[PDB]
Amino acid sequence: HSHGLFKKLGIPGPTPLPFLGNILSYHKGFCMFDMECHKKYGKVWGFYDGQQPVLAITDPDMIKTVLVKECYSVFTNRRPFGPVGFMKSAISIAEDEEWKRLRSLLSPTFTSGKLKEMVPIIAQYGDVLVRNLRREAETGKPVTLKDVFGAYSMDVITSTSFGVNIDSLNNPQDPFVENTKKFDFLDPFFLSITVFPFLIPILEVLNICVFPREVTNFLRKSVKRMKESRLEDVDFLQLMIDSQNSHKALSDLELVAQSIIFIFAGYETTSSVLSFIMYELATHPDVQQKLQEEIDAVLPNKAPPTYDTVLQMEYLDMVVNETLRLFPIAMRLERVCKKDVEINGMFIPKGVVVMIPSYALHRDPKYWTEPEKFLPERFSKKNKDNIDPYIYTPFGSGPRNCIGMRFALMNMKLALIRVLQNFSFKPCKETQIPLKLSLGGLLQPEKPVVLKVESR
Amino acid sequence: HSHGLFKKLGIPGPTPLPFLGNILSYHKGFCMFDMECHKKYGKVWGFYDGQQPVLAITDPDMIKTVLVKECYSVFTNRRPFGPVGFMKSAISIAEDEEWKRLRSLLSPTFTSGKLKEMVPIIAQYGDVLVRNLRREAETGKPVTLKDVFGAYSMDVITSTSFGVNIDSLNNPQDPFVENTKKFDFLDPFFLSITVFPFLIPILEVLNICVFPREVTNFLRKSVKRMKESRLEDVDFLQLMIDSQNSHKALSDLELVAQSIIFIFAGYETTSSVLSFIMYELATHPDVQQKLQEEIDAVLPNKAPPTYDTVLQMEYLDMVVNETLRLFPIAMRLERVCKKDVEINGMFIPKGVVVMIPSYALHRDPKYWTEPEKFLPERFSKKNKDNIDPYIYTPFGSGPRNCIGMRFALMNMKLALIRVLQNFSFKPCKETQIPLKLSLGGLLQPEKPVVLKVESR
Ligand code: HEM
Ligand code: HEM
Ligand SMILES: CC(C)(C)OC(=O)N[C@H](CSC[C@@H](Nc1ccccc1)C(=O)NCc1cccnc1)Cc1c[nH]c2ccccc12
Ligand SMILES: CC(C)(C)OC(=O)N[C@H](CSC[C@@H](Nc1ccccc1)C(=O)NCc1cccnc1)Cc1c[nH]c2ccccc12
Repeated sequence: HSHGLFKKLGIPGPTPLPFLGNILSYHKGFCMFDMECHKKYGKVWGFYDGQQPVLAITDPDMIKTVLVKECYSVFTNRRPFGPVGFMKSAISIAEDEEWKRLRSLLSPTFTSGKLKEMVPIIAQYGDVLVRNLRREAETGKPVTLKDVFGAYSMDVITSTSFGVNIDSLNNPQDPFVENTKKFDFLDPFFLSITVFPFLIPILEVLNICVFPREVTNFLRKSVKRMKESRLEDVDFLQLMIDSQNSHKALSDLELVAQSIIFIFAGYETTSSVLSFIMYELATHPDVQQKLQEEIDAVLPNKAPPTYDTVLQMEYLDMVVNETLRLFPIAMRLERVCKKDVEINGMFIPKGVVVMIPSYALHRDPKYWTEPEKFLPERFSKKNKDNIDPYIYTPFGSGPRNCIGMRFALMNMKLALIRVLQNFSFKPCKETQIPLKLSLGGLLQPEKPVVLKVESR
Repeated sequence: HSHGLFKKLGIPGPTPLPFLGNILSYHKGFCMFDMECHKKYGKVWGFYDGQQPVLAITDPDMIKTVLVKECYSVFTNRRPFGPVGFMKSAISIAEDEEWKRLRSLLSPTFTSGKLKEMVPIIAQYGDVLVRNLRREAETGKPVTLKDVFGAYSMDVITSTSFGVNIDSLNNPQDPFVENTKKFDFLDPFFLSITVFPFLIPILEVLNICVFPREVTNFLRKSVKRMKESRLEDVDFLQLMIDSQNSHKALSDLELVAQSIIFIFAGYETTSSVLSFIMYELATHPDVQQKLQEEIDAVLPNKAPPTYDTVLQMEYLDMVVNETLRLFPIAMRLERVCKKDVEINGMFIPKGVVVMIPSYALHRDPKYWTEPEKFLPERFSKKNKDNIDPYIYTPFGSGPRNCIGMRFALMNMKLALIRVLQNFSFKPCKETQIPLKLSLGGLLQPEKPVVLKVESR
């Protein structure tokens, strides 16, 4: 029906089947399709997620236009997603003037000023991590990183965001811990979404929420207790409540929505990435040692890390940066074109979803040498300059980039510094080498990362 | 020529003489003209500063529209002022997109976060004040407040904004001190401006600057030394340099311009107001004692004040608030209407300067009882609620309000707490009672405030 679009424009792509579009091509997962598409077709191509035209662009002047130059005018929202229900107000979801309000009202949550105030707390759980890690290191049992990293990152969220302090590895079943741990695209549901996006309004009317209709009701209330327990008697909720004291302040259920996408991401990104990094440290043993040295020449005597010294560790930075090059958990960035528009000499008509294929661009040999080896020296202050910030985009770019970037980078670095101060990480046999990525829809490993840990 | 405007609109006012407009009416100073005009004419009137129509509005729904609701759309800039030269870029001066850039790029200079970081410094000079005050208190010589307060506030600026630490009362002639101390409306010049505003372009072409063409050249350079002396080896300049590291960063001479209007205001407002307050404490002896008690029940043993406890002193707040009611150093707020527009049912045509007569409204019996007595209980948490924030406007309102409000309130409170911890202030004979305001163009006293100081 609407499949003629790129045939007209003179824009190339894979021919789309009726109804499906090009979705059968995701049997290899988004990343492989993107990569293949980049090389078969070059710098611009089109496909159809159902009847939804998606235009993939790989020019960094053009990417800059979409992510930064013309964000407010044309390319302000991401792809409609559903059913959400009361999570329509979550910032990552919200659109246009509702977004801009929330982004403003939630921006100073992550300033150098407030990020630095959170450092002492994100400390006390790095220590909890060591002790939970040493019990697995004096008992030579290979360690599922995501698990031990998960509970750590989880401990950081509840703390950085509500107060609630839990040894979540130890209290894996505390009511605040169950809820919070709780399929995403490429699975039985969202493929149907993309083929039956007309069926989304069906469920919105049904209180059916992708976020299960129960985890929400736990934290909706648990907040308005906390709300009514410190009021009256440092974290994200606190920082959000003071802000509803221009625009229109912050409504009550809008607060619970932003908390949820804060609890995710702080959990699943931070812990997912720390395992990609630790897998990389194990499989490239020289880098781990180089880092363990710098960690120690800044913080001698296994010294506890601080704000200013974490930004002082450069090899630490380069390692994180390079792990994210190889695993940009986002994979793609996306904005809905809201007007007939022409950027850098190309007509983009209304409603086209515009897509930047991060994962593919991070592995493009046209910009990276040996792009699949793990080469942390790419990010040296010698070579960091020669890197197009519109090709390397692990946090997006522009006014709709990741709001948690600074906190995310600091969360993970405070982990590694503590964790590399006391242990070293060797591979095991059941350790997956080389790591295989999930054929699914998420930048996650086929098999969880298991490594051997050793006390120093 | 253009004097028919309010005669048409059906808007009332004093009939304007040719060329002059209504300026001869300023022989009683703006405030008295505003007050008289409010009572002769009511809620809306017009006059002509030369050929410049000025519409004075006293309705707080309408004031809110002009200062907050429609700031960005219609009422975004203040009255053209000149000649300025390179001070065209100073934020208080700049217009529209240049302003909004600078206001954004200079906003997080004054956050709770950064304001709190400045508290320890604004301390060490409160102490310098005591010792400079005790030399005048063990030597019973009546004290010119503006002088001792001036050097204090001056000490705070150079410190809060560059580093340079001077005992300016002691070093009254240090090169950084002379410059920085350096007629404003109602004097031989600006009256000619308002009658010959066509002659402003004349001087702009002449490097003639109201800011003398020399003080600027001192600080322009003194900065690019400091710029090139900490780079590389907490204050306003530092906070401004890190910010040029969306929009278009911060250009180099734009930095010097914002520094100048920072050095003023931090000097002349802070010290001007502290003398209005201390004059008031002397002439109303009961309030001074009430305050000296609360200052001591928060900070016992002449304890040094801190951030959180300054916001804890409520009678301190009420006193400042009420002094500003009686002396709003601004007197008037103003915005240039940039479109034919209709707010709250009144046509305002392009180019009309829109004026809110703060001083008059703070003394309006229609909103204030005994509005001229000094009654600090007006601002009690019992009665503070019954106060239209669009009548009481010592810092303006809305997106173009005073950016230094929080710092100003905290600067002055840290002064009074220290100064009232060690001294009490009695009037003298040559002390002007009742204070007379300058017939001139500035909210300043006819005669400087002299009081008797006594050690405790
Ligand atoms: C390694 C950690 C993380 C990575 C790689 C990451 C990556 C991203 C990316 C690529 C985007 C979209 C950028 C764009 O569209 O241009 C994004 C958005 C976002 N991220 Fe993160 N993120 C991380 C962690 C976090 C954390 C800890 C938070 C904390 C709450 C957070 C909050 C958000 C939000 C709210 C958005 C939506 C931005 C918006 O739509 O306004 N992220 N993230
Ligand atoms: C008792 C102290 C002060 C009072 C009563 C005061 C009052 C005001 C008022 C009424 C305005 C205009 C508001 C409006 O147009 O709606 C203003 C503007 C401004 N004030 Fe203050 N002010 C004070 C101190 C300061 C201080 C210490 C600074 C520090 C640098 C400062 C910086 C500014 C700036 C930059 C503007 C221009 C705002 C703009 O045009 O964007 N002020 N002040
Ligand atoms: C942004 C549109 C409207 C197109 O659809 C999405 O909302 N997005 C998708 C689906 S639900 C996003 C939500 N997830 C979440 C999942 C379970 C429980 C609670 C929340 C979210 O905001 N998590 C924050 C986050 C995650 C990763 C990195 N940083 C921040 C997922 C998504 C993939 N990458 C993103 C980048 C930004 C925003 C969303 C996503
Ligand atoms: C705002 C327009 C463009 C209409 O003309 C002015 O720029 N304004 C007038 C004249 S020069 C403003 C400048 N003074 C200054 C004087 C000598 C040396 C350096 C700077 C300024 O910005 N000082 C900051 C300030 C002063 C008082 C309270 N807070 C902040 C003066 C003026 C009276 N009340 C204001 C309120 C806001 C901005 C300016 C003024």
